[PDB]
Amino acid sequence: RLMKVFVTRRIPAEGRVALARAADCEVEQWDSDEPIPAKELERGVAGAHGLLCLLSDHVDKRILDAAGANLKVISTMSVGIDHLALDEIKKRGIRVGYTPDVLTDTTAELAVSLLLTTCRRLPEAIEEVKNGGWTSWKPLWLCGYGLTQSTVGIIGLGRIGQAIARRLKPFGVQRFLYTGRQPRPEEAAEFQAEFVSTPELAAQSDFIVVACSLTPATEGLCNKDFFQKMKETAVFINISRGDVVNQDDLYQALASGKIAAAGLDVTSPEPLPTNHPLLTLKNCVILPHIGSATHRTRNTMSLLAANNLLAGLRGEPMPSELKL
Amino acid sequence: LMKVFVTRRIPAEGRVALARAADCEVEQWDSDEPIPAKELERGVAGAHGLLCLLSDHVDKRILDAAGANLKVISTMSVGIDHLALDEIKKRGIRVGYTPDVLTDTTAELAVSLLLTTCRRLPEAIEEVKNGGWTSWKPLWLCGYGLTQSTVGIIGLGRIGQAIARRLKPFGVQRFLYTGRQPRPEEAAEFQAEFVSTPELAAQSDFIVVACSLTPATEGLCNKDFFQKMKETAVFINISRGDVVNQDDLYQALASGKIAAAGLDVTSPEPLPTNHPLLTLKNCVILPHIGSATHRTRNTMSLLAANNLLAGLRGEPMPSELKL
Ligand SMILES: NC(=O)C1=CN([C@@H]2O[C@H](COP(=O)(O)OP(=O)(O)OC[C@H]3O[C@@H](n4cnc5c(N)ncnc54)[C@H](OP(=O)(O)O)[C@@H]3O)[C@@H](O)[C@H]2O)C=CC1
Ligand SMILES: NC(=O)C1=CN([C@@H]2O[C@H](COP(=O)(O)OP(=O)(O)OC[C@H]3O[C@@H](n4cnc5c(N)ncnc54)[C@H](OP(=O)(O)O)[C@@H]3O)[C@@H](O)[C@H]2O)C=CC1
Repeated sequence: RLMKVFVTRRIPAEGRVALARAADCEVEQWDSDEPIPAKELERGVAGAHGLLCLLSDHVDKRILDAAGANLKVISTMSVGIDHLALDEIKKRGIRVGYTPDVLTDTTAELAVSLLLTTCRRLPEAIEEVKNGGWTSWKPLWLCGYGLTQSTVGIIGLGRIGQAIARRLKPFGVQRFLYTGRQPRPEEAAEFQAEFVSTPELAAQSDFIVVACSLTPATEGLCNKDFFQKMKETAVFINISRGDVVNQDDLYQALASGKIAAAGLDVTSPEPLPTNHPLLTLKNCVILPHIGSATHRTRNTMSLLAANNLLAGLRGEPMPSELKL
Repeated sequence: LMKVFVTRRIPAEGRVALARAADCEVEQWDSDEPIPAKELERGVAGAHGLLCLLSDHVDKRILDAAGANLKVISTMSVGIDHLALDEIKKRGIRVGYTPDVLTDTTAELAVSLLLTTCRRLPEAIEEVKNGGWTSWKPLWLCGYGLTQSTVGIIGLGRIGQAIARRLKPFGVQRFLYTGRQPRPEEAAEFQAEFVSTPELAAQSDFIVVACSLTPATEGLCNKDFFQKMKETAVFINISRGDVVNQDDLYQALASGKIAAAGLDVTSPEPLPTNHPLLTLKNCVILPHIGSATHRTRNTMSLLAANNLLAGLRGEPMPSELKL
């Protein structure tokens, strides 16, 4: 009576071993580092009891139907959940596992890394070395934007947004602002952060860091209108989802001098075509969605995803279940 | 009128200070490019005051060029290893430099570099532009975290302290440091342990060098340093080029003896574009941009000018170097 499990990719070893040991399961896997096409996904999920997927696998009505009534648990190796058809998943009584907390510190780290390479202009500095542009120490050359006495606006002061604030505080940040559905005064206290409106966040911040979820509410949030309320000297950082940022409005505002610079960990689509105008701008840094990328973290998420699925398979509590 | 030579275009505020001085005759190297030693010797002849950069070589020949008039040298920098201090002392010439005003900015850059290096941002940046990016991937571009790490700081001075303070909320579990002498009061903020240099290499997951360049720091970071470091560790230098044995570093990185290196300084500066370290994907090199924010740089310009003026008029200087 072996439950079928499908894994949509080669995952870190700790998660792969935990599945392999599950003697009540047979594990079928997409043996590749490359994304599984949708029709190969539809083929592999057929009659699966459990699905172990990733943030870039689109788990829509099409693949839930391809799977049929066997499917009881979908374990995603990510904290983001927007790639999942939650309404349809709910309707069918299927359990969801995801990976919060476990990747928080690492992602916060990556966000501050990105904010700092962008704000201190490291990539064009690097290139001035390689291309022969460097001729000496120069007093007014490659001057960037410093965090001392600065105001930091965070859109979405969740666990990752809190961990980012905590990492920027010792940099001499004067004032923390934040935006969202409701205040979090218990959370914000640590930073003496102020709850403000989006327009006030834009007008007042030297640094804007977006660390919210993708919802209907957050889709297209940072558009022309937003970059226009921003300071000309401000730096814009997005580590959330690509669809939060209008990329045409971003390019324009970067190209026209409406903001100083931006660093993106996330894009629309992913990958961004090497062709994209964003990639031609020297005041734009784009990273390939590496927020949670250290082995230890990815090992930890992989094991968490495994254990979510196995418990979900056995009718047990999950280490980290997403409810309803 | 006291004669002044300025070896470069300095940021406005400081240049303004010098243009508003009625007691002074100011000559500038009117350029963003460094002064030939030959032009510097001509430039400084007769000068009472020299306002100079960390990259000008103020040796015997330039002091002798300048002559007995020379009363103040004011450098737009904190480092002083480009001044022949022994000769300056004995000639009784006063020195100005720029401590403190650049401490926060430089620490900021050093953590910038450590993070760009250890989270592999360059490699990442180019996987994007060169079409290597194909999806999100669980085992790809994984770097080295600060959580539960050991950071060794070589030189827990002003900047080394501002560095550790910025590193602490990243979850560092342990700070070690070394130097000539412990600094117990300053060490305490980080609970840092003073250890030898071999022990600091052996234990540290991340190594930051924020020391001054002296005869005893010179070539400190060499083959045997790199040999005792963890094969997983990351090496950052923001001090001076000459603290590092560059060949040993190249050798170490190319053979996997350490994980990677971020450098804000090299030997010589600029590093030639075909140099061996520029062929390694695990080596990040920045063009000595530690103090590069406009606001820090103007404050430096203004300091360097006021230190000069004050010396020229026999007054106490905002920041004099004690010789
Ligand atoms: N770059 C990377 O590799 C990674 C990226 N991420 C992304 O970042 C997100 C971080 O989530 P995490 O902190 O773990 O969990 P959280 O749910 O706590 O973070 C989401 C935040 O978004 C806020 N938010 C929701 N709607 C809005 C809105 N309309 N305007 C402003 N803020 C809003 C929420 O606050 P409120 O409800 O009060 O509005 C909350 O603070 C993930 O959902 C994921 O998409 C996560 C991990 C790694
Ligand atoms: N990349 C850049 O733009 C910048 C580079 N610099 C460089 O950084 C240096 C530090 O400046 P700052 O902190 O303001 O000056 P400090 O005078 O405070 O010097 C810092 C440290 O050098 C240390 N030192 C001397 N010898 C050794 C050694 N044997 N081993 C370990 N440490 C040693 C001192 O420690 P101890 O006496 O106990 O040995 C002190 O901790 C400057 O001298 C300059 O060369 C500075 C600013 C910007």
